[PDB]
Amino acid sequence: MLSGLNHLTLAVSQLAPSVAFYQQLLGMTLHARWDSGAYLSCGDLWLCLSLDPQRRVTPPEESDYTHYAFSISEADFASFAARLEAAGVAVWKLNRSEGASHYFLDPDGHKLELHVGSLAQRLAACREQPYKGMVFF
Amino acid sequence: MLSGLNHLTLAVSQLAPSVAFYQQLLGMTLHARWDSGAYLSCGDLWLCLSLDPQRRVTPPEESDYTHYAFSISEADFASFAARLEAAGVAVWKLNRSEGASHYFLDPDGHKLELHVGSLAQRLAACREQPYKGMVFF
Ligand SMILES: *Sc1ncccc1C(=N)N
Ligand SMILES: [Mn+2]
Ligand SMILES: [Mn+2]
Repeated sequence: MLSGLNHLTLAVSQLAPSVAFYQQLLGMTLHARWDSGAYLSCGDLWLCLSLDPQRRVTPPEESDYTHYAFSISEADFASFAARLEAAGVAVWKLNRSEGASHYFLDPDGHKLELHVGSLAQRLAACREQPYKGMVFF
Repeated sequence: MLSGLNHLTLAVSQLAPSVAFYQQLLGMTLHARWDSGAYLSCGDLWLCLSLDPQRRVTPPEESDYTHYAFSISEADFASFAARLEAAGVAVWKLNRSEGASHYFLDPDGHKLELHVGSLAQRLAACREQPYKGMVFF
């Protein structure tokens, strides 16, 4: 029986700028770094950065919608999004925001998101404004 | 401040086989589906499948090391891996690292993993035999 996410591993092209991004800019906790990777945490999330020469810096128009969203509180959302824009972080665009969300890219073009709200909250909101063809179980 | 992972979204090329894989084969809970996506949960993981015409069915040799690991207990690991092998799920790597891991592909070539063990367990193993260049914080 699967019980949740154990870890998320991102391939990165250059280790030092990626550690800097996740630790200095996003505030994650750095536990360990070595010649080919790093271990960070963000609450319960175990994040591994893995140096991979096969990682390409990929423009958002030519990668698919696979993305990783991090939780932030309603009180902190706007000020955190503002700090990312002030730091020059690149954005990516989608037809429609998933509620209160900010979409941004990491140095290698991984698609990230800040989002306020849980699954239960999204289900309740979607009952009032459903996607086309939506069915609830 | 970020508090954890909010959700993981995977781009899929065909919704029905992806729902069958995550719900029926992997045992995740299906909460809602619509014409272009689905919401599932796996413990405290919120997984979104999003139908994306940009998604290519990608061979493992053509994608990088980015991958997503799910938690499972040691007691359940072998029988779960046997289930995947009976269903014909492809393996993209052999484990050679701390602890039990099984590395398998989704129908679109997303790289998945079953892993037993926590970050703390990994850090303790690394303190005993640190990787090349390893520094702890
Ligand atoms: S599912 C949903 N919930 C709340 C607001 C908008 C939407 C939507 N895009 N249908
Ligand atoms: Mn999202
Ligand atoms: Mn892994």
